Amino acid sequence: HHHMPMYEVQWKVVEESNGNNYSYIDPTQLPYDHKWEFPRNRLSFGKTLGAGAFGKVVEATAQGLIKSDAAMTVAVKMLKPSAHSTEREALMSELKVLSYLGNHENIVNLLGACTHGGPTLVITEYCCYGDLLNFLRRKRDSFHSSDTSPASMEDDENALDLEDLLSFSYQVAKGMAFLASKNCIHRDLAARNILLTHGRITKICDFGLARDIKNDSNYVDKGNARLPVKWMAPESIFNSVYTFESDVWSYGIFLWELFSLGSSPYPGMPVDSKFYKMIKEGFRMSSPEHAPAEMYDIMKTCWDADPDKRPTFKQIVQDIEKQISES
Ligand SMILES: FC(F)(F)c1ccc(CNc2ccc(Cc3c[nH]c4ncc(Cl)cc34)cn2)cn1
Repeated sequence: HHHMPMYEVQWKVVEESNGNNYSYIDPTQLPYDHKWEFPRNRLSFGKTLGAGAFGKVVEATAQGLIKSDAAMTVAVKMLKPSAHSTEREALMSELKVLSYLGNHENIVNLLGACTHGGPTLVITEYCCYGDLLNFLRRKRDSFHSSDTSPASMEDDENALDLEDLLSFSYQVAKGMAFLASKNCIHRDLAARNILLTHGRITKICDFGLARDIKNDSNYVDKGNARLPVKWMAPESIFNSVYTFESDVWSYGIFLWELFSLGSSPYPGMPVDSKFYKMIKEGFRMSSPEHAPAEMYDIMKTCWDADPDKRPTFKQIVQDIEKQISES
């Protein structure tokens, strides 16, 4: 019998509880709208896009999904036959939360599902550049400064510049604002959980069971879970408190990764009792090299120990939209 926090960090929808508190919704209670049902036969599977112990995501072709006589590339999340009922429930619950959330430009969107007969298939948008973290890392050496000739890079047209990084930061804040408006808390926001598509649109996601979490050292064995500690707010680490404001903390850590072009957070600071002490005492990362001062300012406010002093995603969107206008 699996403890699911060992295998993924589940997003949560919250509902108003007593007084000013929120409580988690049990996602198995959410409805699955059968308008999403899509014939299993009209799918043709290609390469695997990610896999963990019990789940995988694989690229596929779907016949007639969006237009009656047209095919389109999609990504399909599904479980391996060795999965347990606890994973099969988690995947249906993920489908129910997707059916509840609706559609947004900056999330990986639900396109359809196969829920009768064999395994649950969750059909979502395919993003051809893959995860943003790997993209930033392979694009790292070709990042180009403002007033520099295009002739110095080979693929200057495919290179990375500050305009891209500000754009990615803006689109992720917009996706997170959407999530928060549906009372959704992601709980595992990070560049590894953001995809990049045609036109360089970023889409938030979570590989979840399709990630080999035991071999991703960004997840630390803490209690009986595997937790992305370096991305988490202190209240989540120490009191297991997850709110819209803890997502903002993670967004600040994402910004640091983004403007460091995929560097790993808190270098020279392995997760141990020393790490936890320094975070409590107010240690915070310095500005990434390519981060403009105003983006580093957002980062610092994202990391306020007092959750009420952190920006909301709605405010962050306003801030970054203005920074983009002014340049
Ligand atoms: F809305 C959000 F909160 F952002 C959200 C959306 C979806 C999910 C979980 N659903 C999924 C499903 C598949 C994937 C992986 C994936 C897809 N399209 C892709 N295109 C390319 C590649 Cl290489 C990987 C993928 C990630 N998350 C979690 N959170």
